[PDB]
Amino acid sequence: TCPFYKKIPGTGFTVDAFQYGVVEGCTAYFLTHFHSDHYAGLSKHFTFPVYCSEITGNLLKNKLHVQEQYIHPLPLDTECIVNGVKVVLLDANHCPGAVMILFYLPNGTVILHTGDFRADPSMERSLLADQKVHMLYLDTTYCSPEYTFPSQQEVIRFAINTAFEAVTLNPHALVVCGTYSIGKEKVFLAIADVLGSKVGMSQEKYKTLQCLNIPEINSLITTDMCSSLVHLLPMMQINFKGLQSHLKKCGGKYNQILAFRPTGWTHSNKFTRIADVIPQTKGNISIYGIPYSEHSSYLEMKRFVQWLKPQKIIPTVNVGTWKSRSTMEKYFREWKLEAGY
Ligand code: NI
Repeated sequence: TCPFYKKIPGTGFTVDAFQYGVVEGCTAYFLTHFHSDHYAGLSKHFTFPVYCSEITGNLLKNKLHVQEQYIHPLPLDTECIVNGVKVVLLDANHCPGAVMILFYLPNGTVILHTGDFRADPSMERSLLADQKVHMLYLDTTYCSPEYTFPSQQEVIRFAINTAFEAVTLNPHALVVCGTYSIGKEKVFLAIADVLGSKVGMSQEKYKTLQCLNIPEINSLITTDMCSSLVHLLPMMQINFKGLQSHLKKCGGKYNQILAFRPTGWTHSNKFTRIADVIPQTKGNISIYGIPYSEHSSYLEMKRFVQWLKPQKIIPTVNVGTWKSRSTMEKYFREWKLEAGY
């Protein structure tokens, strides 16, 4: 059955709750972003109102064939009324189209649901600054102090310099980037830009990218793999066997692959600096695991919550084990005592 942390009290609303059948007494289903653990259950047969961003609405219409009449896109940073309740969508700094949702309950309670987010100080200057939040439904994916990672900017710098050096030393090297969902587009777009290439990809992936309102996208992407030296492949194919195979398919146009796997976190972060990352190499194939995250680090998440000062926190991630739940609760208490709320 639908867990309590997907229900918004004092409303008929649920968040990211599409895999439970008909939720009893739900009058509107909100979708924070187009990732499969969150949309799981939607299709052309869904007949209840879905509230989301424009971008997420483009993906629902074109990738899952949800019918237009049940898609209710909302503009960002705008007070809107949904079944008699004021709501605002804010940018979550996650993947394209991902939002946080502010609910203003008729009784005066104010609820923020972060969906998935990467907290940023820029959030401290949105419509969040304007009123108090009583309950926070928090993306706790990396809510433990071992999770440190670099900025997105530092990671992209590393990738661009790496790719540019390699191809300039060997103009017959191919660059490959892995993907399994939307998000992380900067990785492959930034590399293609420095190399003067388009990114080549499957028709299905090109279709997905065309739903995202990215400026000048027709100029950065293509389905002609032959004309491209940056190729996008499914994440599963980013291994020595899948890459050797791919290289065969290029018909002696290339003699070396440099591949990138943008992971969330990996334990080399506790020790290693971004400056100090090295690939795994086999023959003429090298694979770089880079820590490009679209979720908050522990320190980013802590700063956000200590700024917001919510009266109650409801975690939405890592809730399935008692040891996880109890450890998170302990962090929340520390943060509250250190900050004085
Ligand atoms: Ni996500």
